[PDB]
Amino acid sequence: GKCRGLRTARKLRSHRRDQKWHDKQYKKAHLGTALKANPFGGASHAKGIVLEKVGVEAKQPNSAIRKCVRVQLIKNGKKITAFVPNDGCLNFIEENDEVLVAGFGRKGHAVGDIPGVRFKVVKVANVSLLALYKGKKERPR
Amino acid sequence: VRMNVLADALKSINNAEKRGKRQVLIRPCSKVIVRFLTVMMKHGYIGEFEIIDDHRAGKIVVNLTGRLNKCGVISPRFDVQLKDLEKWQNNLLPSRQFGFIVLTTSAGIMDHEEARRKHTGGKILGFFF
Amino acid sequence: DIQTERAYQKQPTIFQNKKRVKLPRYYKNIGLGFKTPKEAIEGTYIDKKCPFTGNVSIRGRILSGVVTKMKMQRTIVIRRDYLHYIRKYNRFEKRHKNMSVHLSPCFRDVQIGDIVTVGECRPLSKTVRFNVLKVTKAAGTKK
Amino acid sequence: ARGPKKHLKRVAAPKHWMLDKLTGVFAPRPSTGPHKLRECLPLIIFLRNKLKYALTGDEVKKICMQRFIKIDGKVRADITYPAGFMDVISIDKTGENFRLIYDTKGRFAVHRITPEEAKYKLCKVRKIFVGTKGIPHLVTHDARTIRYPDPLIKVNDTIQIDLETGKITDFIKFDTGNLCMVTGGANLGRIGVITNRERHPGSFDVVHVKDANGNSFATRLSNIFVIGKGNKPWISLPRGKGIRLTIAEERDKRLAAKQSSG
Amino acid sequence: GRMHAPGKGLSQSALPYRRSVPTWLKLTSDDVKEQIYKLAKKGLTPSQIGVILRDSHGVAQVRFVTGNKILRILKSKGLAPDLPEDLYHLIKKAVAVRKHLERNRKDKDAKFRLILIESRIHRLARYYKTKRVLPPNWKYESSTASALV
RNA sequence: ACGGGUGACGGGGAAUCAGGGUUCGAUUCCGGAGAGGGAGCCUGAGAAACGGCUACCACAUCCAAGGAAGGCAGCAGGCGC
RNA sequence: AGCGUAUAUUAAAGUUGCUGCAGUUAAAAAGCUCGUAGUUGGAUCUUGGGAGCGGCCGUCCCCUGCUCGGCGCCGGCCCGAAGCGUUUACUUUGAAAAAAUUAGAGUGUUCAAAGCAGGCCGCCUGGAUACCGCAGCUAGGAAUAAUGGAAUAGGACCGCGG
RNA sequence: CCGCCGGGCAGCUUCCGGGAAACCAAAGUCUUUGGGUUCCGGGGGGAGUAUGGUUGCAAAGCUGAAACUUAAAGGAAUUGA
RNA sequence: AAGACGGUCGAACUUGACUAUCUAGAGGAAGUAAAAGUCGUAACAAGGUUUCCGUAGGUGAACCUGCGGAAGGAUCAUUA
Repeated sequence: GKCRGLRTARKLRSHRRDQKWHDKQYKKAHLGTALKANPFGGASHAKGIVLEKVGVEAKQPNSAIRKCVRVQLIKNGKKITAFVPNDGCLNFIEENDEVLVAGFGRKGHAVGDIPGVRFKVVKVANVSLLALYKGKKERPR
Repeated sequence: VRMNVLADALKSINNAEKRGKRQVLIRPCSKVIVRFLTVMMKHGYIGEFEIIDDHRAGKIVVNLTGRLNKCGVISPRFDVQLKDLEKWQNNLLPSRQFGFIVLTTSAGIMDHEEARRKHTGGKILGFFF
Repeated sequence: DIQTERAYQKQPTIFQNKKRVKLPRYYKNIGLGFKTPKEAIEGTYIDKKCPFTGNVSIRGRILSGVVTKMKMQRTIVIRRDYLHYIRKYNRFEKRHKNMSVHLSPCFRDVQIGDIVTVGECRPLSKTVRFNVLKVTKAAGTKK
Repeated sequence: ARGPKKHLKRVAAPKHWMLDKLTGVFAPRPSTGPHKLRECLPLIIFLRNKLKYALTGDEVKKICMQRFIKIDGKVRADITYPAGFMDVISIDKTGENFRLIYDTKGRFAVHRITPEEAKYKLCKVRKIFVGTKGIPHLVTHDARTIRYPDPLIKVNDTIQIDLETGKITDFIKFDTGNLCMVTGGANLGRIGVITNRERHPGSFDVVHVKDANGNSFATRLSNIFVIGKGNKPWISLPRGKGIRLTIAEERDKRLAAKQSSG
Repeated sequence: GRMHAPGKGLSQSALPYRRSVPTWLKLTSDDVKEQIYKLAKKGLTPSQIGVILRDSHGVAQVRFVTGNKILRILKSKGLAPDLPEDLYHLIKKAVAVRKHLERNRKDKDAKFRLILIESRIHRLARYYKTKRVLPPNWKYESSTASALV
């Protein structure tokens, strides 16, 4: 506090009210644009149709290919690169399959060495990727 | 300009104590200062003091002992209710054992101990510990 | 002097055609220790909405502001000042609420800056619900 | 709301009924009558919950439709009839008479009275009035209109009425140094002697009351009932005699009687 | 510090403790009052009356010799000039700067210093308005400020 | 102030908490508003009521093709999302 | 008998700072003065007295006047009541404040979450209490901070012409 | 020439004290946190850009975002090359 | 009783006007991320013309030059 008068309440309050906009997280929440620009539109997961598979080349010192898949959301029609996590999980995901898509973890920020991939696949046509990987469920033929 | 007189009186005592002086000169004396310093003296943080009397605002020469750590003002003078003495003296004072909050009540100017004793609120002026 | 409007202005309670061979006046003390002032009893004005010489009963609140504007017909704007207390910062903020209040021609000379006491009555107009009951001339104002 | 409301939820029911939560959604909304909805005791509540004569609302219906229960010397075949303060509930076949006056705490006690005491009641006059021929009129706290009263009775007095004739016998003037039971607010059921009345033109006048043990408390004039002249109540009181001792004293008395039982 | 300057000058009077009039002074309350009347009627400000007394006649302070302040003597007698003798001097200076500035047009410094003096006139004029030394209608306006001498 | 925005029905309350606080409160209690969108009314103490009526706008059922009948944000349940 | 993940949000965050942050060089002081709202403004007006009791010490009570009754006393003294007494914030008290939730007293739902029940050989018992900002109401206190009174004397009081 | 007082531009010196330090009698009297008040900062970019407004003849000035990208950018001081 | 004149409340329709949002977009123009391309070498050592600032002109390109600043300089200093 700088001004300390016993009736400087609207001053201290109005000052703080204005200066909270300079906070990066506050503004990102309280302005519309972040939510308006977010492909999920402020949701936990989202279902989307697989339209092709894509090999994303990893970042620097790391040298590998990432088993990403290009997905179109049902509710928006926005197009999304979703990372299929575990070792050779891309073989259970064929095209025109609807997938359930989560965020990666960092709340709309690219995770690890995978350049510009926010999302990851968790289900493939009402079957968990963990289930199809560990051999608990088979794909519905 | 000089807007708080008790603020400068207590800061000048504090610097004199830290520096290790035996006595200090307070320039513009007032009832509130003399009533603050009598509360200090009554517990025995300062010795005697002599208010030098020109035809203006007086001056005070206070006999410092070396048993005062800090004497500070609280501006603005907030309206301390009786149920708020605890949460004031919790964060202002060093311990629950020593230190005092002098606050101006209807009765007069006195510490949190006597304000609790007489069952009275008032306004915080400062603290000494 | 009076009877400027097209309809005949009279205190409708007093009857002024008693055969014989001064006009009388109806008034009232409006309670709560307010002295029915001299102009109420010894004036010749007509007012529906005067608390003394009219049909309004004072009941509910008794508030007080300072006279701000006197530019409308038998009505004035008072300005009521108070300190609203914000809780987070243990400090106040200076607020105001100015209300249109009915001034009787009873109180002959009030100056903008005078202190007024107002009594709640029934709704008199769109925004008027209070009546001027006593005026206290602002600090000095002798000359 | 497009008209008057008929259902009263169990959580909205006045607290002095002491209705449990897990019984139902509703409580008996008292039918309109002499006393207010908030401040009555419905006949189903008094008969089933307090006395425990009935178990269900259907059992109370089966009692009250045999013309057994008589409220203020008249048969009341309405199970949610509002029985309020000072009201005299006489059951003839059992041979028992109750006067609904407050416990020392803010609730109705179940105070049994004698056959000879259950023949009258005290009514607080609410407004005096002149009719259509200079015939003076009273209105009491229990909605009774009494015409041709005693010409001294005024707006805050108490009258003793007879529950056959409905006529005024004797009255207690509202004075300083008269017993008053407090029938509203925090001090609900406190009996004490009127010490002072403090006039506020336009506001509610506050009245200072002195308990037997030197406990002084104020109440608004509306929530006071003059129940006796001097220290002599013209009715019988519950056990406690309206003192409302502190929680530390109630504990001491409880575990005193407990340890004495052993 | 000074109102319209960066200076922090400490130079003013220092009155002694003893308010008692000394023994050598033979001038009584009425003698100095006759002297003050004569000086004011000659045409002289309360300031210049005060210095004339202490320099020549040896009157330490008039508030101790008399019981009054020079202006309260003069305004009781009805010799007090209407608009005060500091408001007067600020207007007189402001007219003197503007008369210079009307000729020497590129004097950007005189323009700045005129703004400072006028800010001081307004600020003292409103003090006198609240304290009822001036009418509420009193105006400082450079159009007809020279009408005030 | 006026205007604009709200993923705004309000409150009792809820989550988190050293002391301050920040965020939530569609949701069983109180108050309000609405019965697909607006508007108009009959009857009655109380309704601008929709498990009342009369129009128009959107949708929509049954037609011997002239006509008849609609209103789930009641309890279940169906599609869509 | 549960644990992992995604997202909104709280603490961590003294990284929104009223309590409580920083502004030479890490992000940051308008180029410079003027200036109305806003915010904040020096000192100064009651100190000092009567008497009680425990071990020079400690606390208890005593500080403005002008019409109807009895503790009575002899038109009086006393006590009381209905009125009066620069405003305002502040502080303490009282009233008025729906339940439910929360805090919280009682009680072995077998314990516990809950529940408002129960207990003793017909009787005996509970169903408490606190908390509820701010605004409004009411009664004490008068330190602190605003505000008013006589200065063209149209001043207070006291009496006489009226 | 020798000293004293008050305002000003600076200097030297010290374990006043502070600071991440370089250093500063102020950048001190700060967890022992409150003398008064104005402006203003919130990881680096995108960008003082786009857009709207306003001022100017023009150049341009004042006010001023977002999507998106990123794990550092940076400050003082140390030891090497 | 049907029916009619007028008033009234007034949905809704007709033609224009503005404006809140969705959206195709020839084409233009930037910023960004991209394991080794090209042309240089503007900057960091006085970086080979000390560097940076405001403004104006110029140029494949980093940039260059004019006028006035700043040391965050490569001088805390240069003697009668």
